[PDB]
Amino acid sequence: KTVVVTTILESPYVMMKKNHEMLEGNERYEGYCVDLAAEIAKHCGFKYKLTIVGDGKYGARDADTKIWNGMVGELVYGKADIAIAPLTITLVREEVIDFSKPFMSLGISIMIKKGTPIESAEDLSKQTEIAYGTLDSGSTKEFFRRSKIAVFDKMWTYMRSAEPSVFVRTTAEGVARVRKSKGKYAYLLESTMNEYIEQRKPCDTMKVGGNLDSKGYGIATPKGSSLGNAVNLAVLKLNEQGLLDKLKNKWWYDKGECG
Amino acid sequence: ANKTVVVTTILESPYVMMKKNHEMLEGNERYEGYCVDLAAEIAKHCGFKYKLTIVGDGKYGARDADTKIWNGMVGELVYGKADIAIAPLTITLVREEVIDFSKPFMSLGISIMIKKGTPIESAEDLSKQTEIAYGTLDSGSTKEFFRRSKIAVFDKMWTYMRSAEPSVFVRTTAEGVARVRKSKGKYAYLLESTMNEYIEQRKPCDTMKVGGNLDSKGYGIATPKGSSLGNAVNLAVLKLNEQGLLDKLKNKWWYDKGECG
Ligand SMILES: O=C(O)[C@H]1NCCc2c(O)noc21
Ligand SMILES: O=C(O)[C@H]1NCCc2c(O)noc21
Ligand SMILES: [Zn+2]
Ligand SMILES: [Zn+2]
Ligand SMILES: [Zn+2]
Repeated sequence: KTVVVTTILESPYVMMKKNHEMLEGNERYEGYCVDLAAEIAKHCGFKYKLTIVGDGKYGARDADTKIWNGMVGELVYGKADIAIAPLTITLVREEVIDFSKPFMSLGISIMIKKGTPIESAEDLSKQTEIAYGTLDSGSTKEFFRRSKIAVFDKMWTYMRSAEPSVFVRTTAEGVARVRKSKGKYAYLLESTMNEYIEQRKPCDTMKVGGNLDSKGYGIATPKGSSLGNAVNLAVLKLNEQGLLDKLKNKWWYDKGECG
Repeated sequence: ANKTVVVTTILESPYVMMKKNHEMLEGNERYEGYCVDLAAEIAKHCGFKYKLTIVGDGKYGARDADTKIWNGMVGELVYGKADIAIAPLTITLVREEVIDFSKPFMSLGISIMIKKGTPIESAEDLSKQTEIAYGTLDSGSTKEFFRRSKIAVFDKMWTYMRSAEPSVFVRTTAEGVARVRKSKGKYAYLLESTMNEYIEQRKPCDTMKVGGNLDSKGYGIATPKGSSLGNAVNLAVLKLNEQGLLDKLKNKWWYDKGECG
């Protein structure tokens, strides 16, 4: 049986190729997670189909219906066999799905438009002229909803009440908002994507400050699925052989246009 | 069914250390450190009584190539002497094949410790020369990293290290540090960034971590394969990390206690 692999369009993990229109199936896509899947699949010995998660989300639970969306939902409700994406290992998710050991480390970070007088979360939290938000339906937004350390609680309180909404549907949307808001909008997102964007034309954004936390991405499977075991072992072997570090260099820095 | 959980661990600063007055204290109270703090938390959130015990042979764990027997903290779990290990125990493939690991509670990488002023900036630097000697911990993941590496700079360093005389390998982290301090810059030490960074904050303040990490990995809390504890422990680590506890603990034992301004 072919493995249904759910993933999301997010750079530089999974992207459509320049010439995608003439390509078919898995060949249409390229990127870090695209290579990883091939590798995972090779060492685990399976054929698989890359499909793009329908609602374009990572996954969260509707507090009312208790229904999961995003890639989490596709796994939980049986639509997909495995998620290969920049999906953050968290407690509420681990309660309903399986994660492999982290294939990549990262932290919540701040993106600014160059020249923006912000150096920290502290800075953001003690001012009002510059708006800031996060990705909706992701681990980052949950972070602030659950974090009552002084600075963060203050920020969440501002964000959860802010108007018009500081929250965004995708990273691209968040990133475009920073770029067009003449420095009046900052964007909270994971260091991996932040660092990546900093190295792309128009080269007008930067990561300022350090990460707010430490965590990781895991390959996810439905609870107690037969693939979880081998997948997990594969990730370890891949990390140990330098392949992961190799892919990260290939997709981040070898592919960087801000010299 | 009320069983005190036997916790195997290792004496490694600042993870687990003897209290100055341990001679007058009993049980768990004899000890202090990051992993001592962690152990108390994990047991509280998993609802169990536990006894801290120092690993008998003082090692992390490797499989003897001849006898095929596992030593160190890993062996303790494999052969049933202990119920759980809570230490700076690196998650690796060969270990994961024989025991269970939680999701990582701390991140790290192989790094270079030098005596200050030692003309070394990188691994490539070590490999390109011979005046300065360098070694790793025995029976650890770092050594195995090099013995297995297929990348040029690392195979070079390995083939040098494995044949070098006298041996550039040490029995304990402390032995490696002292050797750096006493070797006038003629010896450099390969170890994980977490320990490197700790030691750089201690008197006499004569060492430093140079370069970037060679790799990226994690410490995990280990249980015997199939043990019932694994699930809760794993869930506990994820919550403690999200509630910020792990971040606090690293502050407490590394930086709030720095002797080097
Ligand atoms: O939800 C997730 O899996 C996280 N990884 C993707 C990027 C992200 C984000 O912007 N907020 O939370 C996350
Ligand atoms: O083996 C291990 O679990 C690693 N963590 C402890 C310190 C260490 C070391 O010096 N080499 O490898 C390791
Ligand atoms: Zn391969
Ligand atoms: Zn003593
Ligand atoms: Zn607690």
